[PDB]
Amino acid sequence: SEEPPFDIRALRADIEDMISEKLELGPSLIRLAWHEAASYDCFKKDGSPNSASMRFKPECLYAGNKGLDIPRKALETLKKKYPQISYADLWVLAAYVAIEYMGGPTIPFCWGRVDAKDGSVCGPDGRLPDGSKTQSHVREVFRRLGFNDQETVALIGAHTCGECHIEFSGYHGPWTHDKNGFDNSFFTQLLDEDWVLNPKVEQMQLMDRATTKLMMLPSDVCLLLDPSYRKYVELYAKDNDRFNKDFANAFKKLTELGTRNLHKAPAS
Amino acid sequence: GDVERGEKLFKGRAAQCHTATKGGSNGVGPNLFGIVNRPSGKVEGFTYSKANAESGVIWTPEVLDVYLENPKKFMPGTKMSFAGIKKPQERADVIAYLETLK
Ligand code: HEC
Ligand code: HEM
Ligand SMILES: [K+]
Ligand SMILES: [Mg+2]
Repeated sequence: SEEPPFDIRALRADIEDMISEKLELGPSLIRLAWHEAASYDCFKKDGSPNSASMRFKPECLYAGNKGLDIPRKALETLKKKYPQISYADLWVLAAYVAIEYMGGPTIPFCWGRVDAKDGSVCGPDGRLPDGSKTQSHVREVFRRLGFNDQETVALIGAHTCGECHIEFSGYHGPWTHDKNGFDNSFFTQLLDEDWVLNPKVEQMQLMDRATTKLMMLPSDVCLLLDPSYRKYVELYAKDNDRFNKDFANAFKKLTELGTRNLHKAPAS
Repeated sequence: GDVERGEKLFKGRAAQCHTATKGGSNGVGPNLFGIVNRPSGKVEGFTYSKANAESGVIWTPEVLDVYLENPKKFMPGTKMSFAGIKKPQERADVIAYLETLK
């Protein structure tokens, strides 16, 4: 392990404190770090992942990134208190803290990401996944990022926490009844409920017939329709410890795409 | 624990499944009014799992502390889909709020 130029112990505690004041920030921080890495294309070698390039235009205005100004402004206060950390490292660490804080795995944090200087390094639009589409589109996007099906299904499992907002995606509501908790409940929900058409939302989404309080996107239910993805949905619904380990490995790989010679940070 | 922080944690972590008012409605989970120091699986009107119904645990503050850290590890077969409260301070706060429900 190597000590960073910022006080990581005090920073990790201040992120947990910020999340305790507004628990809905936890999932938002995870989505911020995921979309900062999702611009990547392993075939074209561009997009500038894990460089905090979403702070500038045009990437900040892409449809897929609507609402992500909230976790960005929440973390600007921590950037002032800890000026030695880069914005790119801060977004990744904030996602790792939120995952552990909500009961998920402890992901070992590597530091050293260099921030983007301006919007000229940004990738084009159309890189972020669309909730209205199914397995052909989902596999195309994750293959472009360099993930196999096992890793794709583990990563979409982050929908265990958070919710959809009409103003950001046009969809509405949470995927599970513990929206501020991180575990394999997205997969048990996906298999155990009868997902019926929700007639109260204009953008097509399904609801659980048991309570009508949960939702699934077409991109979520495509994991059951595809023969390969269904087998991983079944694996994770049955084993939470396996889900935590496979999510930790895939989320770490995601947040280290396009990075070079990072440093292992100390634990706790 | 702190009752104020406990109520806010309960709103943010338990409200989708549990009600806290006296004579409150049963939903995904049972009504938890008066649950501190009660035997498990006895809230009126709720249909428990096989594990929680036949369980021998009593919900004292020390037992609630272990359960809330990892429900499926403490009571295998439970249908409570909760990730758990990993930090002791938050568990203690939530348990202090449950103690005020008569
Ligand atoms: C839905 C995803 C839940 C959330 C979030 C929480 N709880 Fe829960 N709880 C839930 C169920 C379905 C059940 C019944 C489980 C069974 O196996 O039959 C419970 C039960 C409890 C109990 C025991 C009640 C009894 O024996 O009568 C307690 C003490 C309890 N739950 C506490 C609790 C707390 C403190 C929570 C947030 C911190 C919480 N639950 C969330 C479902 C869900
Ligand atoms: C198939 C690919 C995916 C699609 C189509 C998709 C789609 C969506 C949509 C439409 C929302 C709602 C946004 C809003 O209205 O606020 C959302 C939220 C979210 N997604 Fe995804 N997602 C995908 C993959 C992922 C992955 C891989 C992760 C994480 C590793 C993730 C984490 C989240 C989180 C945490 C939220 C909630 C944010 C909040 O509560 O504010 N998503 N996703
Ligand atoms: K959850
Ligand atoms: Mg980027």
